[PDB]
Amino acid sequence: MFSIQQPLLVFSDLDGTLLDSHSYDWQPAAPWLTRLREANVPVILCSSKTSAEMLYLQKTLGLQGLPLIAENGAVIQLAEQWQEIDGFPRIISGISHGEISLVLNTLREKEHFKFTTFDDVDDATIAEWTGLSRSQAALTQLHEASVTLIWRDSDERMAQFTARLNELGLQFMQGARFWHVLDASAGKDQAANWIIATYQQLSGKRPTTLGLGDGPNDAPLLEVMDYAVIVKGL
Amino acid sequence: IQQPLLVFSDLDGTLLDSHSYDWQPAAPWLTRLREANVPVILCSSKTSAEMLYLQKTLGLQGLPLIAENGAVIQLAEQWQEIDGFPRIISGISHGEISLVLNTLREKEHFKFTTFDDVDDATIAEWTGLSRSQAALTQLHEASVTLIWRDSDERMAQFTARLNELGLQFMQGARFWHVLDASAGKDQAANWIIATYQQLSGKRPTTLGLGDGPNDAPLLEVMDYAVIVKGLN
Repeated sequence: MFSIQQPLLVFSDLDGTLLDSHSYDWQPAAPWLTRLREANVPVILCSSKTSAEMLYLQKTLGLQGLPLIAENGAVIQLAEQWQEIDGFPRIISGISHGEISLVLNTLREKEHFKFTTFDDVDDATIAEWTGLSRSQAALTQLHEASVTLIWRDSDERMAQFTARLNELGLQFMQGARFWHVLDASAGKDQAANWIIATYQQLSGKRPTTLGLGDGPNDAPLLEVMDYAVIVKGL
Repeated sequence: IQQPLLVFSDLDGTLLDSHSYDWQPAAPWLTRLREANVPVILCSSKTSAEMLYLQKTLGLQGLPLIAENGAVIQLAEQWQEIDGFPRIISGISHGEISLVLNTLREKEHFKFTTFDDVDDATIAEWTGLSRSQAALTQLHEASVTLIWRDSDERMAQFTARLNELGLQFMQGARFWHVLDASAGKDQAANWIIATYQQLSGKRPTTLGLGDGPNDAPLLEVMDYAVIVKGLN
């Protein structure tokens, strides 16, 4: 008899632990993550990276067709098998990359905040900044619902900048190396919540969830998990 | 330096006064846009001499422009620090193209007449321009304008020969143009956009204005693109 298994979901926010940095289309984790997928232990990649970058990374890890959380929760990729879910294939914040760029330029032109976004440079410069190839650097440039930037001003100028972003319905998010601007009402936890709720309605059964982070700022995502671990490579 | 807001205009025949002189209706408008720092970058199949003339009558002298289907790029006045200033031309010049074209005509007997093969009065007659403007239409830096006088089958073997030699055969409204195969209005536009971006430290926002479906390549690299048609 056909049966929908209780969902056992892994939320993975492991920048620079799980991936091989210099390595290519050939990820050491792929054989492993492939067998987990086949046993129905879905690994849901969650990241500040763009949808396009995430989707390519998902494919090289053997996880294509699974949900994922991109752009800090501003973009949610739906499972391949979720055709009937409102929002399929992808849920993007109503505040696009384009409108955020408009906002950031207005603030820069008028108030003279000092910063450089990923949009202000070519992909050879992003390749240099990130250590990616030109090609991966290109996908790192295709934001849908956020902007990545380097902040080049003082802490007090940053404070007046967050405040100004906040009153416009935007948040200013600190990642490992860069800052991110996106819809204030979006977030890795919010995205995760929605994904969990979807598995729960489809299956009829409460998902059990596991979050993997590699730092203290993974807290929001990890807070909503049943089980949460910080992992440290050797 | 402020965020660049750039207009790429490929609108010869909508912008320009059909009959008129050094006196262009668009000049006072475009002069004000230039003062507001909204540069209008003219883009054309027309020659560099022609386009520099038109640019000056339009109030736009000192701004970049795209001539000869991208085989010539005039740099901004203020770009003295940019490798290639004042003008970047394809390494395949008009002289070299003329050599290739004459070799094909003499050895393979393709039937065609270039703008180099006739006098100014005959160009004025073909183009409706005055003799003096026709003279500028005749100066090419990195391309050849021609009228094809052979059959379509002969034309197909001509494009192929040109392609093998690093050259493209590009149809315009009236005439054909021969130029470096690696050049384009789009390629030249990208380079200008990238230069504004390097000098400003900010992503330029770009608008393309064209007046037909033949303007696809240029309009394609723009953030915003419109077709404009004169009313009637």
